[PDB]
Amino acid sequence: TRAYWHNHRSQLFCLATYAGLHVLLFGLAASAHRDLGASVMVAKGCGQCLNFDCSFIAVLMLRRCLTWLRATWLAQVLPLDQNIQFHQLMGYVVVGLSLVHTVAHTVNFVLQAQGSASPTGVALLLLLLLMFICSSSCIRRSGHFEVFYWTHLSYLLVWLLLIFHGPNFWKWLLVPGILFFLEKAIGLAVSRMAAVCIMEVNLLPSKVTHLLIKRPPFFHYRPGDYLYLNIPTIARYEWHPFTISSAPEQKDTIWLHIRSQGQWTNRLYESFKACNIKCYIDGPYGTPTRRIFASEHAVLIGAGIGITPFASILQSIMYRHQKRKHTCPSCQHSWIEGVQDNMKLHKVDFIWINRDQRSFEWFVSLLTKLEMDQAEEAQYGRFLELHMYMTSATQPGRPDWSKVFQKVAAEKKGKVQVFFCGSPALAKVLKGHCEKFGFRFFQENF
Amino acid sequence: TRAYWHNHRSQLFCLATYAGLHVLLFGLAASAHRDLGASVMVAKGCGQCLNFDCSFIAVLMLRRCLTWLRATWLAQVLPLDQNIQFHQLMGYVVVGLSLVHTVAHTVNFVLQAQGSASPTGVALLLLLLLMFICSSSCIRRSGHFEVFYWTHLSYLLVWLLLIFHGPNFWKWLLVPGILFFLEKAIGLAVSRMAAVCIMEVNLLPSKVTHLLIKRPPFFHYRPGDYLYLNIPTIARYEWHPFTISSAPEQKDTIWLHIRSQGQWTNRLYESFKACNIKCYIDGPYGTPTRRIFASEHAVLIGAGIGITPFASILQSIMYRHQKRKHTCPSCQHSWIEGVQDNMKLHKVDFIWINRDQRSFEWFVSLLTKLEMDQAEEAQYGRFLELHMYMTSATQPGRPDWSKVFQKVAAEKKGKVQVFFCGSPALAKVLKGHCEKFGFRFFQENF
Ligand SMILES: Cc1cc2nc3c(=O)[nH]c(=O)nc-3n(C[C@H](O)[C@H](O)[C@H](O)COP(=O)(O)OP(=O)(O)OC[C@H]3O[C@@H](n4cnc5c(N)ncnc54)[C@H](O)[C@@H]3O)c2cc1C
Ligand SMILES: Cc1cc2nc3c(=O)[nH]c(=O)nc-3n(C[C@H](O)[C@H](O)[C@H](O)COP(=O)(O)OP(=O)(O)OC[C@H]3O[C@@H](n4cnc5c(N)ncnc54)[C@H](O)[C@@H]3O)c2cc1C
Ligand SMILES: NC(=O)C1=CN([C@@H]2O[C@H](COP(=O)(O)OP(=O)(O)OC[C@H]3O[C@@H](n4cnc5c(N)ncnc54)[C@H](OP(=O)(O)O)[C@@H]3O)[C@@H](O)[C@H]2O)C=CC1
Ligand SMILES: NC(=O)C1=CN([C@@H]2O[C@H](COP(=O)(O)OP(=O)(O)OC[C@H]3O[C@@H](n4cnc5c(N)ncnc54)[C@H](OP(=O)(O)O)[C@@H]3O)[C@@H](O)[C@H]2O)C=CC1
Ligand code: HEB
Ligand code: HEB
Ligand code: HEB
Ligand code: HEB
Ligand SMILES: CCCCCCCCCCCC
Ligand SMILES: CCCCCCCCCCCC
Ligand SMILES: CCCCCCCCCC
Ligand SMILES: CCCCCCCCCC
Ligand SMILES: [Zn+2]
Repeated sequence: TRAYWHNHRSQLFCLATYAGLHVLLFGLAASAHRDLGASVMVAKGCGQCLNFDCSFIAVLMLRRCLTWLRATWLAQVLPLDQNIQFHQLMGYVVVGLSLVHTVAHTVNFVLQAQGSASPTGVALLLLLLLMFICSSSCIRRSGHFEVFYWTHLSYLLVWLLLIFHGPNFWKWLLVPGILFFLEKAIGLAVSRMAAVCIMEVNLLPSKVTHLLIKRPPFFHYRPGDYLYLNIPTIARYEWHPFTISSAPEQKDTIWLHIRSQGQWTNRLYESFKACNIKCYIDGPYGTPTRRIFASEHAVLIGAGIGITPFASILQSIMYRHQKRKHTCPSCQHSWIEGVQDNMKLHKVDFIWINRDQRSFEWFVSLLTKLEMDQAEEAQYGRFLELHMYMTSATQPGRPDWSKVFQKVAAEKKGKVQVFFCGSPALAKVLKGHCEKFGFRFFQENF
Repeated sequence: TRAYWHNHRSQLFCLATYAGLHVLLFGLAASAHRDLGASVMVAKGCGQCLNFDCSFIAVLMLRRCLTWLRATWLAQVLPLDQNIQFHQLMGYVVVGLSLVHTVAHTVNFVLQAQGSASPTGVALLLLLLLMFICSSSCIRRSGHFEVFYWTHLSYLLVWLLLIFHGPNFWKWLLVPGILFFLEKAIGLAVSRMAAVCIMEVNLLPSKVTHLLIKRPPFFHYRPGDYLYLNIPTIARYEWHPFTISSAPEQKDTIWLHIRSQGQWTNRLYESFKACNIKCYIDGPYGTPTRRIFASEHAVLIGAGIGITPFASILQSIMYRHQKRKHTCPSCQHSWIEGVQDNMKLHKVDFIWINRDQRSFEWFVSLLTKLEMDQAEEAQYGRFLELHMYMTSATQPGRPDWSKVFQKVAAEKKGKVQVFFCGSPALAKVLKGHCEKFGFRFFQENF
């Protein structure tokens, strides 16, 4: 009852700020035009609201500033993965407000009847109706990913008509417009792009495609970083982000596990289900993860489906762990040296809570790989523990965090340092169960 | 004749752009006021010039954007270490222009005689004369580092008076003013600062102080990064940058070799010459240096005095090299393993050209340390070669780059990859002598 409200404590606050700014502008422009009777008042209010929307709807779509903002506490508080579907909501309110604006001014013109404004307004109305119609989900559900882009590129014409349609619109558009164009000028053909080539595409079960793309000769990424994959064979101008699910110590390839959860990522699987093709990835982005390897007995916890970076992190952890098992050639002596300058872990736990393994079968097979690779060493010491709960049937059902944390605190391998990747409700439950045992809780953005 | 002009090909271009913008504004405001006779014309021209200067003189002093700009090709083209002494030049031209402005308007008032403008102008003139007098070099040459800061903080009053003195000045000040205040609001008490404490201060010969400051528990820097040291015992509000001269693999301390080349860095040596005191360093900044360790037979070259980061780079190189000499406990077998995931070098050359070893005696002793540490291994293989030329008397005299590069190309340890740290004249000579041998030349910013 309060956990559901706790997850959306930020989306609700952003929507409340939005509706509050709209009611503020509406009432403000309805007070300053009270003498005009009920038809220019509504129309001028909606005019101010349009001035705001048609201008900031573009500062939402800054996928160059979103990457930098998505690494910080600013991302910890307000959601930035919802920017596409907050932008769609700003588009829907632009359409509704412009409709009531047109209707208000039409009724006003009729009352006055009992060349910039009206003709440029008919032009704006036709353009916004075209963007509305040719920006629905049916345009991209069918394999028309280039009709959407072109017929939705008319926001330039919308802004152009809107400059010499609204007298004071340019003042609004100046800041978000210049920011949008400066970001479009920062990112060009080979700004950060790298024309990589798929070495192979496996089709894992339950509609998830595994892309082994060539690693560009100089590509350095921390474990847990993502990249904006682009495949002109699926969609020419779409750049979708995906977490790299391979440890950086893997020098030959870059893995990407792409789950069929949309209309592009689904088009990928549908096209390869019916390889060396073109791709243009865009850089590694992500939060620094040195807090995990410069730790002791890290307890990684992951809920839901945002645990693709935990695959990369666990693979890197086990790579660095196996990289400190030395064997002498002469006398075959096999010793283990100390924690050395990259990883300081003596133990690692990985607790994965989920509803099921619907799309995460590759994840379970990868964890099985790691557990079996290090399990033949488990007679003297265990380094990676894997708990995988399912909550819908591996120990079925939710954890009992009191018991789990008490067992973690039973054996002492150092200063336990919990890390979390999930919902803020479970984050509250975790910090509550965690401050009792003195574990240094964390929560990663990814 | 053309090398001297080649070094200053960017300072001369910046000064030419500056003088051109001034002559543009002067002539533009002298054309639009041609009817007013010779006294309001000059005064309004100088007014426009002041509007530009008094506004952008502050965008020069953005030591928060300068760190980000100093890592890129944008820093490769235009100089950013001259921002302090370009700012001083903007201050001198502000004073000269305001003097001729005052004189022009005084002669105009006299011609008209044969309450904002004039009184606020007397106030601006007195404030600018105070900043001019109490911002000379004599204020900080004596140990008055706090009189300078306070009596030079009156640029706030100068801007305040200038808003309601010039009608259109606020339009100019809006962008640099908001940028300056946003940068001052980004950096607060503990934004990136770390209240470190000096563990020790050695006084090396020839007026250079070696600060072994405690390494804050979580401080990660690449080899070759700098930090903005601050010592409230020398100067309370001054933040001078210094390159860290210790390899990151040194976990206990952070070294800083501070040469007495000014009035603060000199005050440091003079005060300690006549330890646990307060310091507040500000983060690691610098260009990525992975190109040196992910290389083969890197030929580092350093000219002049900007080779403090080469001390850190060489110490890190030799640390990582000695970190791959394994010895088995049982049979005492001592083997060397392969290039492993951090450093790929099989050889390193370090060619240091300078005029003399005036302040760089610590550097020569450090290179002697490294050469002697690895020289007892030189019977089977040499990893670090050290050439140190002096050009004023170690092989005295300039190198013969044809011979040096031919000797480098004689022995084949991989794909030679020259790196350079020096003047653009020597950079031209190097790229010329380097494209002949197919060495992949580089030039670092630091
Ligand atoms: C850092 C990061 C890493 C991700 N890694 C993966 C991964 O490895 N595998 C995976 O299957 N999914 C991953 N996603 C989520 C998502 O499935 C993909 O990022 C991709 O954007 C989906 O595109 P789509 O066309 O299939 O979605 P659509 O069908 O276009 O839309 C469906 C959903 O995807 C969202 N969406 C649409 N376009 C984008 C976009 N450009 N960026 C982000 N969200 C978008 C919509 O808001 C909606 O919620 C990741 C998301 C982020 C932020
Ligand atoms: C990245 C970097 C690393 C440096 N590392 C070292 C180092 O390890 N040892 C060393 O002796 N010097 C170093 N310097 C140069 C310089 O000596 C110091 O940075 C310091 O700023 C000098 O201050 P000062 O008060 O002695 O100079 P001043 O007496 O105030 O001025 C003399 C000269 O220093 C310049 N200067 C003044 N204040 C600054 C400032 N805040 N930042 C930069 N330049 C300034 C002036 O333009 C002038 O050319 C470095 C410079 C940079 C950019
Ligand atoms: N900034 C934001 O606003 C963010 C929002 N989210 C939220 O993520 C949610 C995703 O849905 P979902 O992933 O189901 O939410 P959860 O993250 O709560 O579900 C994740 C897993 O946690 C399990 N779980 C829930 N409560 C407990 C508990 N008390 N003890 C142990 N395990 C528990 C669930 O099992 P069961 O489902 O069986 O209870 C589920 O398998 C969205 O509602 C979204 O709002 C995600 C990231 C940040
Ligand atoms: N962005 C910019 O504008 C930058 C400017 N600089 C320039 O750095 C200069 C510093 O003075 P300085 O350091 O003396 O200039 P140099 O860097 O040219 O002097 C560095 C060393 O190189 C040696 N040297 C010069 N020419 C040759 C050559 N042809 N072959 C071999 N060795 C050579 C010099 O020896 P000798 O002195 O005995 O000839 C000197 O010891 C300043 O003039 C400044 O303009 C520095 C960085 C960037
Ligand atoms: C984009 C969306 C849109 C649309 C569709 C529209 C449509 C329209 N419209 Fe508009 N508008 C607008 C947006 C718009 N619009 C704006 C923004 C403005 C401004 C406001 C103010 O007031 O400010 C206007 C404004 C306006 C005005 C006022 C004038 C000026 O400029 O000042 C008028 C009259 C109008 C009309 C109109 C009409 C008739 C129409 C239909 C045809 N308009
Ligand atoms: C005028 C204004 C505007 C408007 C109204 C709109 C409206 C809209 N919209 Fe928009 N968009 C925009 C402007 C806009 N828009 C922009 C600017 C962008 C960006 C593009 C790029 O980035 O290039 C977008 C983008 C976008 C996107 C992205 C693409 C991808 O996928 O990646 C999407 C999905 C959208 C949707 C939408 C919708 C649904 C709507 C409703 C109709 N859009
Ligand atoms: C800061 C430096 C400075 C200074 C010192 C000055 C000083 C002066 N001044 Fe000055 N101004 C100025 C800066 C200045 N200034 C400016 C910036 C301006 C504006 C320009 C225009 O025209 O725009 C002026 C402006 C001005 C004017 C015009 C008016 C208006 O506002 O419009 C006048 C009359 C004056 C006067 C004067 C005088 C009498 C003096 C002495 C006492 N002037
Ligand atoms: C009004 C305007 C102005 C003016 C006129 C000036 C003028 C001047 N200036 Fe200044 N500055 C300034 C504004 C200014 N300024 C600023 C804003 C700054 C910054 C500060 C801080 O950062 O805090 C400076 C800063 C500054 C500095 C830095 C400090 C250190 O050391 O670190 C110096 C050195 C200077 C000098 C100068 C001179 C010499 C002059 C001539 C008088 N300058
Ligand atoms: C449908 C709910 C959408 C909620 C959007 C939250 C605010 C996103 C801000 C993104 C800023 C770039
Ligand atoms: C005395 C010569 C000064 C030359 C200044 C060059 C331009 C510096 C630009 C700094 C921009 C932040
Ligand atoms: C300006 C009017 C804003 C209305 C916002 C409504 C949001 C509904 C989210 C479901
Ligand atoms: C606006 C007048 C600018 C004059 C610049 C002079 C620069 C001299 C550098 C030595
Ligand atoms: Zn042995």
